[PDB]
Amino acid sequence: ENKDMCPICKTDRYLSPDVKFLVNPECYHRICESCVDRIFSLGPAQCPYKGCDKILRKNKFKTQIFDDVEVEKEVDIRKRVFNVFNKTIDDFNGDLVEYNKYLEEVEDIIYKLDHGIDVAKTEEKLRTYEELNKQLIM
Amino acid sequence: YMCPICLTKYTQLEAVQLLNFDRTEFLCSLCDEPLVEDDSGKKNKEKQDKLNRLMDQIQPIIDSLKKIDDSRI
Amino acid sequence: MFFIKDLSLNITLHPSFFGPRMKQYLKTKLLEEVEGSCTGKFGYILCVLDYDNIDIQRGRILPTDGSAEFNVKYRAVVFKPFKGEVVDGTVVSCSQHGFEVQVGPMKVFVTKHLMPQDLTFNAGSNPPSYQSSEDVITIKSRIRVKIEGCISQVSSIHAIGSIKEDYLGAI
Amino acid sequence: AATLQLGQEFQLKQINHQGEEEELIALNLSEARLVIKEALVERRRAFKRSQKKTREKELESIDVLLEQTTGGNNKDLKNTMQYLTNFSRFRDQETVGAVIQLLKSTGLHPFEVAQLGSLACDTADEAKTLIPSLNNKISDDELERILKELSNLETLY
Amino acid sequence: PNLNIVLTCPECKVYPPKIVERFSEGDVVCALCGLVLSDKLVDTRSEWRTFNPLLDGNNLSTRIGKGETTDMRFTKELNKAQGKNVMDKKDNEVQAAFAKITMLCDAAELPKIVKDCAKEAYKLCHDEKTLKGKSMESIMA
Ligand SMILES: [Zn+2]
Ligand SMILES: [Zn+2]
Ligand SMILES: [Zn+2]
Ligand SMILES: [Zn+2]
Repeated sequence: ENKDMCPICKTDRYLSPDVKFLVNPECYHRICESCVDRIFSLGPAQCPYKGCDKILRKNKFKTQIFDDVEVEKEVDIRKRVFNVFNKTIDDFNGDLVEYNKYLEEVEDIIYKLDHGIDVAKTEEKLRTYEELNKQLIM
Repeated sequence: YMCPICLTKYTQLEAVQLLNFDRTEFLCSLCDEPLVEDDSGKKNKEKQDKLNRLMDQIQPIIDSLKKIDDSRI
Repeated sequence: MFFIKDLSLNITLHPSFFGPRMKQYLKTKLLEEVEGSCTGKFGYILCVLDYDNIDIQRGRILPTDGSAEFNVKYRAVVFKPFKGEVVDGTVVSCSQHGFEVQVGPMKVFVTKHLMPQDLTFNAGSNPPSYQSSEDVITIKSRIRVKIEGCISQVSSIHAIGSIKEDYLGAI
Repeated sequence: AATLQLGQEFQLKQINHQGEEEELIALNLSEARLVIKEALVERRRAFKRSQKKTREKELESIDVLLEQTTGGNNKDLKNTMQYLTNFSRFRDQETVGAVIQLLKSTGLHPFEVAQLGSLACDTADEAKTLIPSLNNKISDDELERILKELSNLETLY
Repeated sequence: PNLNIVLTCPECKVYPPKIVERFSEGDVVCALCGLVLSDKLVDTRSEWRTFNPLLDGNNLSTRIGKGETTDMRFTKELNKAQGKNVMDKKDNEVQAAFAKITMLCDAAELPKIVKDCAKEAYKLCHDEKTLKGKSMESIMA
């Protein structure tokens, strides 16, 4: 937060926190404009956010401004899952139990995705997304 | 570039004027003795750390200043 | 570049060449040391026109060496390079710091720090040549070349160009 | 520099050998191809006058002929030429004289149109890319109408 | 780079330079082959005939004074001031010991030679933490 907002500018709340601390949809990290720009400009290099080695991508970042990254992961994961499972049957005929259960199943992957317990079911959730994406293509 | 013998600085262009068809490397006009490259961006990195260090030093100062700037007292 | 021009020359006759066909020797000395030679003030004197109306107006004798001399006001053609203009060229020689475009009478060698980032050197090429994202800057390749530094010393020029702007590259 | 800043010996305002002014004289390497071969052909029959008391093979056959009419140390010239024929895409002299009829009926700088005559351009920004100095002096539609004229005027041999 | 010239015959190239010197008419001639090499050989002798760097080394300064077209003020300022630029040099303790032995070698009549060596050695060391003072006298002794 006020003590971790970048590899470079970790303390940025009182350093005019107007510059953008982007999460790469694959970084989930607080990267001040200096480092994140430095990175995607050269390209997908890691954001050195506190020993980090995860590739701060090229210009594919999203916006997450300090939204409790446990939520930012929980928010970024749910939308893609809710997009991968976009409308797998939820209003095909108007059912409320199955749709909500399918909904109760829908974000249960996201809750698992936001958790990633011992991951072997999150991988199973990914195969469902590929199955959901394969079903979407057809 | 430079020359490292008579220690006079050189470059791409002045010296490519001096390249010879029978040669791959730029001799020196002065000592007739081929050159070497010269510069180092290390100092820019050295300057990057100093601004990093100064901002870390100056944040509590600019915390208080802006906090003082509310009532101009 | 190619321009056409009026040039004056002050030529000197050692006296033993005061046979009346000196004029031919004037026309001789003019021709055989103007063609294909160079200046730094006008560049490469490629060729000379109007050999029949040659100004050989008047001449003077120097108080030493007794040698009569003349000012031959003559028109020829001049290769005169400048900076910043695109010009084609077919490379001839490759080295490590870039490659050598045969531009007309000149061999403009372009630098790798004048090549853009896409094109690099494959030494494994033979003839050694440059392989880019899209095309190859070979020797025999016709390249579109702009001039960046065109060093003209009196009787001696050499020039530097880069394709790093557009509608450039191998053609 | 490209910025139409050529030296004083290459201003527009230059004097003849008879002390009188003239716009600068600047050709494309295609027309400047033509004058040399004909002019050096003046020399050669004239060399053989006082002596009385597709194309590229045409090209070098002469570049031996004027070679042997010259002293020989000028292999560089027949380089200059051999450069040209590759990069000189004009033939049929009147066209080039008429090309200029078009290029001069503008009142443009000859350096440009001669450089225009030196280039196989296609379109506006291309022309303005290759020559910055033809980025704004004119309306490019003129440049454009010319270019397609020029691009099909291209005598392909 | 050494910025040198080695003198050498262009029409012999036979050997390291085996020539002779024609001072009295100013040329060097290829002793073997007979060709002059250089010319306008300047006087190298009448040069000195007109007129302490082993001690003083490299520094420069001058002895100066009052004129005929002058008043006692300019005499006085160049008396005080030409004492003001001697502290730039410890060489007051370099020069004065000279002046000391200068006085002294005189006083006991010593020749020029004794003095110069007795000057020269004074340049040699002139100091060390080992010497560390030592009275500035017993050293001069
Ligand atoms: Zn930072
Ligand atoms: Zn991150
Ligand atoms: Zn040197
Ligand atoms: Zn000799």
